[PDB]
Amino acid sequence: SGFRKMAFPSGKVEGCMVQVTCGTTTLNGLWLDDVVYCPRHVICTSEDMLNPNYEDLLIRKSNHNFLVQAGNVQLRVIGHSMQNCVLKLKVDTANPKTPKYKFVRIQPGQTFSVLACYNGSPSGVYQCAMRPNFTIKGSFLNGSCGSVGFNIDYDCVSFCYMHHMELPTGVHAGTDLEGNFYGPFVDRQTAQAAGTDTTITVNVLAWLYAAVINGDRWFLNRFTTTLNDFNLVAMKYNYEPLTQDHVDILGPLSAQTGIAVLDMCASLKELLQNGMNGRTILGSALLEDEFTPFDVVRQCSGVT
Amino acid sequence: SGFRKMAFPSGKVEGCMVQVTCGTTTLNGLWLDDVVYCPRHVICTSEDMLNPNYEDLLIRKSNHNFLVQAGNVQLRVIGHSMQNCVLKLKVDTANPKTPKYKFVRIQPGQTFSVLACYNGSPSGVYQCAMRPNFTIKGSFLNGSCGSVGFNIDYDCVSFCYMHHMELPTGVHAGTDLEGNFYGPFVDRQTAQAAGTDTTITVNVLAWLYAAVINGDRWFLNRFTTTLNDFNLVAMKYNYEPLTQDHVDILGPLSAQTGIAVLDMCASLKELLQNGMNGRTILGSALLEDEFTPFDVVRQCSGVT
Ligand SMILES: NC[C@@]1(C(=O)Nc2cncc3ccccc23)CCOc2ccc(Cl)cc21
Ligand SMILES: NC[C@@]1(C(=O)Nc2cncc3ccccc23)CCOc2ccc(Cl)cc21
Repeated sequence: SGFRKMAFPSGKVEGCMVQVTCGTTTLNGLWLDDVVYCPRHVICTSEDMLNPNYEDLLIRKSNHNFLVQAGNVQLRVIGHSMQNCVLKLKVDTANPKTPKYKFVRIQPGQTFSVLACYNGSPSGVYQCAMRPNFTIKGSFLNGSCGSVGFNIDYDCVSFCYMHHMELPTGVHAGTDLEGNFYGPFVDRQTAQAAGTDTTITVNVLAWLYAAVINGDRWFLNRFTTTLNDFNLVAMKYNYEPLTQDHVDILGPLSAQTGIAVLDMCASLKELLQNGMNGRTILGSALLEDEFTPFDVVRQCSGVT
Repeated sequence: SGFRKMAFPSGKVEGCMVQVTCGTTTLNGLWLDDVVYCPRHVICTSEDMLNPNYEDLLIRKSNHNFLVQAGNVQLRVIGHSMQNCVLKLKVDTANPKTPKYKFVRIQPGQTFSVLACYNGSPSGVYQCAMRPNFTIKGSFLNGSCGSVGFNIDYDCVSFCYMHHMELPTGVHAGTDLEGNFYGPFVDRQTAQAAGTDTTITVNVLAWLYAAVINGDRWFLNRFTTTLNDFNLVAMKYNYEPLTQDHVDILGPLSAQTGIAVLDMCASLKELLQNGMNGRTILGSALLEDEFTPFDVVRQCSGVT
C-alpha cells in the first residue's frame, strides 16, 4: 500500500551520461554505443541563441572542437552530424555500459522519468509527463541541457526526451532522441508561449483507481455518467476529452476495483463540480494527472 | 526553474540489491562488501509473524538455509548473525559494485530516497521523509521488505532505512542499517498504531522559499511574527514547533531570497489560518513538508 510519484531506477541511464563542451558551452550528452547525443545548441554562445543559424555555426566546428568527457576520461571524437536539433558525435569507443535501448517519440499524457544532470553528472531523478501543450514541468537549472527522459521495460531503456529549453514561464521544452521538438518549440531565445495546459483526464481516472486500491474511497459516489455527459463537464474544466480508447485502457483498473469506468467518471465529475472540500486523495489536495493507467498497474503490481 | 520531488540517482544502490530467501519467504537484501543485510523476519512463516521468538526461530537456521541471489548467480553464505531486527549474512564474495558508504540513523523531518525492490530487483525510486511519528509514507507491496532508504553526498551513500513493515493504516515502519526500528515499532504482526502525523514546519518553510525562488510569490504577505507567536499557531495546526536551530538552518534560503525567516513564518501563519483559497504553490494545493532546507538548496543549486 501507499502511492508515490515513482521514477524508474536510473542506474542504466547514469552509465550513459557524459559531459559535452564546445568552446565555452558545456552541457550533457547521452553516450549509446559509439555515439554521443546532445542538444545542437552546444555550438552556440549566449549571443548566438538569439538568432542561430545552426548549419552555419556548425561549419566552424570540427571533430576536435567537441570535448566529450565520461567520468574523468576524455573520449575521442571521430565524427559529427546534426540530426534535426541534436548533434550525434561519433566517438572511437562504444559505451561499455550501453543498456538495451530504443528511441521512442511519446504522445501527450505519457509519463517518463528524467535524470537531471550537470556537467555529465546525475544530480537527481523525478517523474513527469508530456503535457497536452507539449511542454514538461521539470526541474532544470542552467547546465541541465542534455538531461534525458526515459521509460524502462525490464532491461530495455526507451529514451523519449532530451532537455533543451526553458520557456520564460518556467516550463520546459525538448526533443525526442531524433532531435525533433515535442510541440512547436524551436531552439532559439525567442518569445515562445505555451498553449493551454489541459489536465490528462485518463491519468486522473487512473489515479482515482490507485486511490480506491489504496483505501481512499470517500469520493466514490452513487452516480454514473456517459462519455458525452462527462466530456461536457471535462471541457468546462480544461480536461482533455475522454475517448473509448481511454475507457479500454482503464479496463484492467476497472476490473481490479469492480468500479465501472463511467462510474469513476461520474465521481470525477462531482469532484470537479464540488471541489475537494478541504479533503485529500492519496495525500494530494488536487487531482493528479501524471500517473498513466500503466503506471498505476505497475506500481500496484510490482513490475521490476 | 521548476521544483520536483526529486530522488537521488539510484544506480549506486541498484548495484547492491540482492534477493534473500529463507525457506519459503523471499525478500530483498543489501550487499555491501562481503555482508548481506536483510530484515530478520526472512526466517518467519506468515504464522510465525503473529508471535515470533526470533532467537529461537534462528536456532533452526544454518548458513545454507539462506539463499542469496545477485542478479542470476548464487552467493555462498559462510556466516550469519542477528543484529537487532536485521540479519547480516556473511558471503564469500565482496560486492564488486560496493559504493563508498555509511550507516546513518536519521532524525524525524529528514528526507531520503527509497529504491523499492521485489525479488532483489529494483522497480522504482521515490523520495520520502521520516515522519515525526517515525513512520514513512512509502509505496511498498508484499515482497518489498529489505528495500532501503538512502541519501548520497557526491559518491558516498548514507543508508538510513530498511523497509520491514506496513501498519494496518497503510503507513510504513522500518529500521536503520543496525536493525533498530525508527520509533516504537516491533517486527510482529500485532496491533501497532501510529502517533500524530505532525507537519515538518522547517520543511514547509524551506519549500515556501523554493516557491519564491521559482516565481510563486502570491502568498508573501506584509506581516512578520515571532517564534513564540508562530508556534502558538503551529501547535493549533499540528505543525512541529519551530526552534532557533530551524531558523539557523533556513539562513541560506533567507539570504538567497532576501525574505527574513520570521517574515516567511508570518506568511505560513496566514496560509494556515486562511487556507489556499483554491490557489496552488509549486503545483500543490497543500503545504509540502518532504523537502528539507538542504534539499531546496541542492535542487536550486545543482549539487551532483
Ligand atoms: N542554455 C540554453 C538555453 C536554455 O533554454 N536554458 C535553460 C534550460 N533549462 C533550464 C534552465 C534554467 C536556468 C537557466 C537556463 C536554463 C538558454 C536560454 O535560451 C535558450 C533558448 C533556446 C534553447 Cl534550445 C536553449 C536556451
Ligand atoms: N511481509 C512481512 C509483513 C509486512 O509488514 N508486510 C508488508 C510490508 N510492506 C508492504 C506490504 C504490502 C502488502 C502486504 C504486505 C506488506 C507481513 C505482515 O506482518 C508483518 C508484521 C511485522 C513485520 Cl516486521 C512484517 C510483516
